[PDB]
Amino acid sequence: MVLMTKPGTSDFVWNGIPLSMELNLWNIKEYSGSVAMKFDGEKITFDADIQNLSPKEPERYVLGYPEFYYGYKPWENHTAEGSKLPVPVSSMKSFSVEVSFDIHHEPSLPLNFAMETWLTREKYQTEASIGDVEIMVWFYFNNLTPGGEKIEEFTIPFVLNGESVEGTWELWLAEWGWDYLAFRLKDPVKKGRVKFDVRHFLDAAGKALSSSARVKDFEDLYFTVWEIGTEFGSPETKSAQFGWKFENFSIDLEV
Ligand SMILES: OC[C@H]1O[C@@H](O[C@H]2[C@H](O)[C@@H](O)[C@H](O[C@H]3[C@H](O)[C@@H](O)[C@H](O[C@H]4[C@H](O)[C@@H](O)[C@H](O)O[C@@H]4CO)O[C@@H]3CO)O[C@@H]2CO)[C@H](O)[C@@H](O)[C@@H]1O
Repeated sequence: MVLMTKPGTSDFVWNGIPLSMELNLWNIKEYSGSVAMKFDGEKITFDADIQNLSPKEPERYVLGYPEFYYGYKPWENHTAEGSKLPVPVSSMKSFSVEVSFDIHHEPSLPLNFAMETWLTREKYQTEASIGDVEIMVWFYFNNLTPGGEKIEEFTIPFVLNGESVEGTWELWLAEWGWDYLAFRLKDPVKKGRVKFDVRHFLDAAGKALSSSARVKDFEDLYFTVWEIGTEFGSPETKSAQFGWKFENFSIDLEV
């Protein structure tokens, strides 16, 4: 049983898979109230009821990203032992990720249910910079838009509640200190079960970045991690009540 009630990181093992969970309030300067993240062997849950919020940097827009992840998160220079990542993008034949989720939140709160990876030039960087790429996949959003601008749409299949469907995904792109790409599902899902192959998003990102002057040799980058969580808040958010539950998690990485 893992229980955290303040920002921090703990490793755990779920269905035989080594993982890290981070009660991540990375852009919050100060807060009052409670946060609690728990793994009990069957599910990971997160709940927050916080007030007196202010951002460390309003230019980054969101306030936090409570999440769990598989692999090496560059910003925290951390990976649980036993992960198959990082591996070069070119060595990934397929990477299926499956998870059930139930997300709740007060109506006005900016929030998403987003998964992501960081593709870096070296295997164990401690930050992303020019030449690196952040790729997100958003299954749900409320009062929150990705960064950058919407440039394209892609039709990418996934299995929703056990049924294969064709999702329509908008691709937003931004050139900041690193390249940011976010694929946002046009029909957001707040609760359900999803299974998909991360390779389809890598393939679409490689194409979208094929003419970039910043990103070179996309397939030689290292696919470092796979994070699953909920970003939340905006620079005007003063209090936040929300939570989530993740269950039935599995992955199949073919390298
Ligand atoms: O930086 C170190 C820190 O990173 C954390 O990971 C962050 C990424 O750094 C961050 O790029 C990403 O957040 C995006 C978010 O998806 C967008 O919704 C938001 O969009 C804004 C945009 O910025 C505005 O220009 C526009 O007008 O409005 C939209 C919203 O409507 O842009 C942000 C930029 O932050 O999210 C990742 C997770 O939060 C790591 O988790 C942490 O450990 C690191 O310390």
